[PDB]
Amino acid sequence: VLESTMVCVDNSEYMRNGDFLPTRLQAQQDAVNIVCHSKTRSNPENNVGLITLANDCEVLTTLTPDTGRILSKLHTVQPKGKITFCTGIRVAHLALKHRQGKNHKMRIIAFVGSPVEDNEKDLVKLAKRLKKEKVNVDIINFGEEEVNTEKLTAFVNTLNGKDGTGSHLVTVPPGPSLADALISSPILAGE
Amino acid sequence: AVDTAEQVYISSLALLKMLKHGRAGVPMEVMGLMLGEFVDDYTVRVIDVFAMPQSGTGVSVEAVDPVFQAKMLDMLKQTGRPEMVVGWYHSHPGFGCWLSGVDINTQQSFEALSERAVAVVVDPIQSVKGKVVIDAFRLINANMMVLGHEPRQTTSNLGHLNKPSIQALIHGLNRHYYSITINYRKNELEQKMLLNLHKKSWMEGLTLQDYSEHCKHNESVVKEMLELAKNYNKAVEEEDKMTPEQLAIKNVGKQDPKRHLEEHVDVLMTSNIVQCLAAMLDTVVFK
Amino acid sequence: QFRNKVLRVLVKIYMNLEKPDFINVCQCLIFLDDPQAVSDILEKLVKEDNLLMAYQICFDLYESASQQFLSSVIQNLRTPKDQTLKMIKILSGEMAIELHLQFLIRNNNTDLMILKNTKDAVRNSVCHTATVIANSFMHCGTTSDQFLRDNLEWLARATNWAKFTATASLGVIHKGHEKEALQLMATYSAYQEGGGLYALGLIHANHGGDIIDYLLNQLKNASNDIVRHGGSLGLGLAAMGTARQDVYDLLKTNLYQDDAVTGEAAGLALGLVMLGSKNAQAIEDMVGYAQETQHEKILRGLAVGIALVMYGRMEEADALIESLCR
Amino acid sequence: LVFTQFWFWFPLSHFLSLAYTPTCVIGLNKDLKMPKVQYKSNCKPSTFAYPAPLEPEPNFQLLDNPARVMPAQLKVLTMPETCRYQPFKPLSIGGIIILKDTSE
Repeated sequence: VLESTMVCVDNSEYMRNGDFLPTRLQAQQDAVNIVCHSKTRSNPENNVGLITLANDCEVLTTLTPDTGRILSKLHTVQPKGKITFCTGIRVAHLALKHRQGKNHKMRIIAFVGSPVEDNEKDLVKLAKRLKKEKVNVDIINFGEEEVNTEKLTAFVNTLNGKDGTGSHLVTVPPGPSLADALISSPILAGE
Repeated sequence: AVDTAEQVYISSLALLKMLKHGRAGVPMEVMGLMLGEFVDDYTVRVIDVFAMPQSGTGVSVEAVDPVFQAKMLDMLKQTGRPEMVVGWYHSHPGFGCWLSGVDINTQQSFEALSERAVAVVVDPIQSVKGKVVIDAFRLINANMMVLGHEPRQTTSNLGHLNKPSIQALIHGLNRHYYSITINYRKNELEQKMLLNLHKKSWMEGLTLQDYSEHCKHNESVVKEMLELAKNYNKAVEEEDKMTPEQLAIKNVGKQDPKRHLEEHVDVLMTSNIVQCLAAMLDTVVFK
Repeated sequence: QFRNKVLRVLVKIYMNLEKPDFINVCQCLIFLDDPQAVSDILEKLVKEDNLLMAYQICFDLYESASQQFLSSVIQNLRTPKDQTLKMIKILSGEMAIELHLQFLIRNNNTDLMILKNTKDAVRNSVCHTATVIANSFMHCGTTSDQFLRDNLEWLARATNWAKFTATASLGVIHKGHEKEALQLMATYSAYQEGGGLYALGLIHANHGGDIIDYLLNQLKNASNDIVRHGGSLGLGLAAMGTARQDVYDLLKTNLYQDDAVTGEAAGLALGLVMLGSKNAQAIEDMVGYAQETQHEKILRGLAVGIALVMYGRMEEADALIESLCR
Repeated sequence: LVFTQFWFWFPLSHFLSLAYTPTCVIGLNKDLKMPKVQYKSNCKPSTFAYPAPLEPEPNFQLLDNPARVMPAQLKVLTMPETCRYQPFKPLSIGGIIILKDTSE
């Protein structure tokens, strides 16, 4: 299936936390490695881009079939500042809209393990906008299993509506590297 | 069959791009692809053009680079133009508007993919401010021209382009290829910026010339006017005296006091009137 | 306005003499429009039994007055029988084109040596088509198909939009011979069919018989752009002046079928059909299509048609004139 | 107009069929038929004729009922002194005229 996806990665000050071996930064690097490998093993016409969610809410690499560029760019990353994630998702959606392959299904996957201090009203508003503009999102959460998990579940449900199955959430409690859960998650399972 | 009414409408951007590529690569026959659409059987818009790498020597066309062409096309589709390649253009810096053997081979290559592909030849050297030398072409078939056929259909009276030039006729026009009439698209919006060219800011509009320099210029010009007045007195004297050669062979190689005096009066009067008006307008507005 | 007033006064005065000069009265009525007055005068002639002059006036009316004026007079007469029928035949073309056709058939002092020399000199398709047009011009009503019967190979040489020109020349030479239409085009490709329809229109130029309905049916059933172009040309040529809503609708549909070849003919045919009409609806539609479409051929056709749709209407055109000029 | 508009489409060159107006005078009786009348013109038979088709000189000509009459060779057109037919509309006007008949 033709898929144009971007990985939003939260790189806040909290991503020097060591709850995932060795540190959340390396766990995130492994997670993006495996997810991008899955994307490549899927329809090769599928393309992947990278967004970093921080005080700057920047876009590292736009849509590109190659993977070494994304891996190097994400390796050249350090944790600083706080996450916004509203900018993050909006900028990601703009990148989706401005993709060379219109036939590619729109996809955003966000690693957002962090405290999301955004009001649920704007969360649901953004969810409704995304779903009505036909972009599905598969959010991944780790670390804070309670602070924001309720908000993320509500966001995913708001995207879902009644049958919008494209929206998904995956929350993983602390443990080993964030690899086994991502492999045995519904997201990559459906790939 | 093709009609002797086909018209290639080159846009302003297309024309400017061909001319820039022309007077950037000389004498190399630089080359590019013309993007547009065959709207009908008689019209070919050329909305845009884009150059090719021009690797190494380019005195001849260079076998269009497929990878460069494809990446151009994909990125243009991404950032706008979803238009196919309607032809190829190349430069002939001072030659004229004909096609060489390599040009003919390349245009065969283009027709094989798209029978309607056009071959534009620009002449950046011979172009001048108001008439750009440019011509569109497609090749006549050896098969038909040996088997007695005219490879153009004369439904209209639009075959009066310019009485094709002797250069093109001797370089292979009307035998191996034919000329397609070229027109241009006027939007009245790009023309506004093209007019904004040569425009001067109100600073320059209202600036007064350095008064010392102005006075020195007036002094000098009046001095040449004095000398030319002496020479004008001399010339008018020995003008009616004899006119066997006065008609044409009495001013060649020699100064014309009347002409130079007219030039001096014109220039100095323009300068002085303009500066007086500027000074007065300034004295009032900047009060 | 003042010219109309002077014509009214002059007509009233002419209707006061010991020898009422009805030829000048009918000229005044022609220049005045107002066909009801001439229809009443014509019925008065019929009642008075002045067949000679009452028939001269009808010849003059057919010669000068427009098709719409003639149709208005005909319908007014609708609302003895043999005189009425002869008069209606004369007014509505019947026998009026036949007289000229017979005259020109017998008086056909053509000189084919000139064209033999020309065709000896012909060397290219342009000159071939030019000679075809010249032959058509020299024949016109005279139906002498001399060359087009003698030299089949020379005619067959030219193809593409040259079959169309040759068939249009057939129409020209057969002009006025409206009796044998269809039966006569049975003699003779999309180019050939389009040229045949154009020839039918040319033969029935400004004479709206059942050939208009035939052309309507054939254009509705047309499949190729060339045949649609020929059918539109012929239909408009036949229905010039006769502003008919069905003809307008078919031609507008053909035009909106955005093909340059058929679009030019559709625009020209709309102009021909609605000549002098000046209906805001068709004027607006044609101008809008001209400003919207992107086919220079269709633009040329629509330009000619917009020029033709206002053949009269001398002064009350300045708005459209200014808009077009700007 | 349409003929002049032939540059953009030659086939439109045939529209001069409309402009071709037969220059003739035709005499019709009360029966809408062509009597074998003979019109008379006081014009030399060199000022008006087809040249070189492929008494010293008279000032007299005669034409049959269908008559080739041009605007120049129409004002001098007339009919014999006495005839069975008399042109109701003056011949100088031209066109197709009607002929009032004598007793027979």
